[PDB]
Amino acid sequence: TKEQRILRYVQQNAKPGDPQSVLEAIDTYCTQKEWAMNVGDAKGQIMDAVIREYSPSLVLELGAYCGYSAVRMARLLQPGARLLTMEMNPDYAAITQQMLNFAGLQDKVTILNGASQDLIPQLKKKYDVDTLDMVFLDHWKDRYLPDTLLLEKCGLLRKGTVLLADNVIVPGTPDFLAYVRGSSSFECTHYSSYLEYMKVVDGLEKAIYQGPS
Ligand SMILES: Nc1ncnc2c1ncn2[C@@H]1O[C@H](C[C@@H](N)CC[C@H](N)C(=O)O)[C@@H](O)[C@H]1O
Ligand SMILES: Cc1ccc(C(=O)c2cc(O)c(O)c([N+](=O)[O-])c2)cc1
Ligand SMILES: [Mg+2]
Repeated sequence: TKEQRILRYVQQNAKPGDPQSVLEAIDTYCTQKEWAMNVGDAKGQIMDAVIREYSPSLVLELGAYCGYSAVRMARLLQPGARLLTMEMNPDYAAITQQMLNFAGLQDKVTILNGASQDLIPQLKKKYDVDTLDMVFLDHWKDRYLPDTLLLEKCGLLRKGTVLLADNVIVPGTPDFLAYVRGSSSFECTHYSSYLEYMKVVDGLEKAIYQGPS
């Protein structure tokens, strides 16, 4: 699989325990060989900036894929900070674990195998989560708005919870974007960038939760 290819390429070309080289090898391969839906370096640098700004103790990632953004975020996590990541594809999830294992980041991260819509309502229950400091939305684009409503519904957001959504321009999340921008429950900021491994304009939206009406 494409994802085996990427994992193996990292195992051979990256340095173990070094999250940077992991990222850089993942990027080199997808730039030069096989495009992959990693958030990539350009948008990733904006993620980095947002993570460094808010120093979340608990991040929820929707869509882990090969672990590129999990590695990207986890390396910036403070001591004791936890990243939780949801990945419904068991193959992808096994790849993500291997990547995070290789990055020495496996202790900061918990991989949840399942659909976000299924896993979100059990977060407090099974995973000892009160509320989320930060959420990275990067799974199927039709799930951004529904999983936001679900996260809100399940009491997983607090005042100042940061939602950071990838691909709000391409492939695009128009309903989500319309919703957070229009709602008083969310203060939004758009970060214009580029689709990973091409000249297509894409962006990240930061949507900070304000609490209910
Ligand atoms: N509803 C869902 N629940 C959990 N995982 C999902 C869901 N929909 C899509 N996914 C996974 O989300 C991933 C989407 C990727 N763009 C994630 C990339 C990853 N955030 C990265 O930049 O490294 C795929 O690997 C999907 O299998
Ligand atoms: C068939 C197809 C079409 C468009 C893309 C695509 O561009 C893309 C980019 C992402 O950052 C991303 O997160 C996802 N995703 O999870 O669906 C898709 C990728 C594949
Ligand atoms: Mg994406």
